[PDB]
Amino acid sequence: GAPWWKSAVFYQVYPRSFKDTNGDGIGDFKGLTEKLDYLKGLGIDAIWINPHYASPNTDNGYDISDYREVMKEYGTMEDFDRLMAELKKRGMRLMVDVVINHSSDQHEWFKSSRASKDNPYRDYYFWRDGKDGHEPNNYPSFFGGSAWEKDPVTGQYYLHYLGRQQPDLNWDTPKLREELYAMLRFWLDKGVSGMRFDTVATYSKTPGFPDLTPEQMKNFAEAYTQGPNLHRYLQEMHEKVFDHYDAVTAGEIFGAPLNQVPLFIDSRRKELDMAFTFDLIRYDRALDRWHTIPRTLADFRQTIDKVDAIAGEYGWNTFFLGNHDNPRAVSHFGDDRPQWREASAKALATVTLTQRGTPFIFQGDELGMTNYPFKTLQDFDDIEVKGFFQDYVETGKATAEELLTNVALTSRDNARTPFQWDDSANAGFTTGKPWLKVNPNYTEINAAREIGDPKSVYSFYRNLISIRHETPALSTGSYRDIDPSNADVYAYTRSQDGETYLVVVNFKAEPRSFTLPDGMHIAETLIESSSPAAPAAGAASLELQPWQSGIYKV
Ligand SMILES: [Ca+2]
Repeated sequence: GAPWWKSAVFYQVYPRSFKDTNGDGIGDFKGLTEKLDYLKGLGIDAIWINPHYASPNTDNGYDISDYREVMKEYGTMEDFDRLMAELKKRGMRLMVDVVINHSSDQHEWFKSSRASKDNPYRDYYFWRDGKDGHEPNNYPSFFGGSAWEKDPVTGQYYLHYLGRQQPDLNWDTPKLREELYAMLRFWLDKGVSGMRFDTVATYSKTPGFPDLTPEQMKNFAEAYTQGPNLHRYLQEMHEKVFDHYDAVTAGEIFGAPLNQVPLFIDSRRKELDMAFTFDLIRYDRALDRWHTIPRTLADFRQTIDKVDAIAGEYGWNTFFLGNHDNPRAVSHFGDDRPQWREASAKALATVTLTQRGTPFIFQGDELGMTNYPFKTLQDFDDIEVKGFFQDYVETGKATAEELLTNVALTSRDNARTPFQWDDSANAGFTTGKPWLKVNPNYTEINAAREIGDPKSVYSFYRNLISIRHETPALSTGSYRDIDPSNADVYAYTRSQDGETYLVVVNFKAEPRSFTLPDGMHIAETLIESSSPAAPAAGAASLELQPWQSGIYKV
């Protein structure tokens, strides 16, 4: 038998933006608990929640000031316990986010570490002398300026790959590793079923902190994944923690070269169970992370083919088209214009739910939610956009208007607007003022209207999820791309135990034809979207409407 997580469908909840129950404009645990029936009815097996720990929220939960306490905005430990109990009543599982590349600068470890050079917490973090009058080296931060921040108390700099208020934890220090392992056991003893490791590839730092070369500077995210002790630390964590439990582990392998991914997920290596990779989701992103570079379906499918190959026999991939760090799937990979939004969102649901891997549906994608119409830079909450303002606008590299036009397409805030529950005030998300503005298209895109309509995006996701659950080949079967060079129609097979299925997805807003491989014929149509008629049993070809998708037994 294959482990449960290989055939599960996960849903990602960004709790801040899912459901508010107390008018403060921020989503909370009670809100999520009240919506479990909605997720159960969609067919979700497991939920991954973004970080839910005590946090000053300079990066919305990813700056944690106490790993053993819940975030004040989300509720109390009792609320979290109640969430767990209600998930369990429904046979559902919880995956939590684990953020141990860095902590908050408000964490008591860091308050102590920074206080002097000779204290027991000094080497919980990285403290270094500046060089030639400036920073220890030329490392940049993802969130703006240098990755090194001076502390006048000791006159040394501390390292922060992310924000200034997210100092990196020092995995080279054994006592620090032991603290992290104990903290993980604290949550696993509560029964959590999965853990997702934020920026898991950056834990090991390079000895001596030499300068990056000019080449490396342009792709610094990759350099940060090349620490010599990385796999040693991941293997130790598995031996001391995950060997004692029955939880699934998944790594956000951001910035690593694709050919190193098997090191994290080959089951023989006893590291992680599954990979989140970013080759596909960043396939059309410029190196600066805020421009977009036009790509075609041939690029999209060739990337998938490569990622599939690296899982091979002993590894396992997740599959996702959206998360809390990226623009909305239908806007990014589909066509979000009024006339094409529903058809292309369905086509993308078909893709997501028929890939070899564990699919993750990002909250609101089952409604066909879109990017937000930002008008000014003040419409963004996101600290990454403030950092681009700092690195590009303040330095005269770009104008504010150039930053705005381009980041409107790429910003994480596109994924973070409140979930659209119905057409009441604030889309039923809150009775107060939402922390981030609700998209005005909530009058046309909302759960209440979608659930009631058999022809909706929600209904199609629901139907695909049943089909996947009922068809073993569609989770664990082999994957074969019929024609990796085709830039119009995406077609592939899934097969297991002598049964083969064909998936065919038109990525053009125009009619297209499709010819099956010589010798292959349609046996049955499981489901189609935007199609006037199923093919005839025995068909050797298909006539596709704009954005038509389908699954066929062959
Ligand atoms: Ca609230």
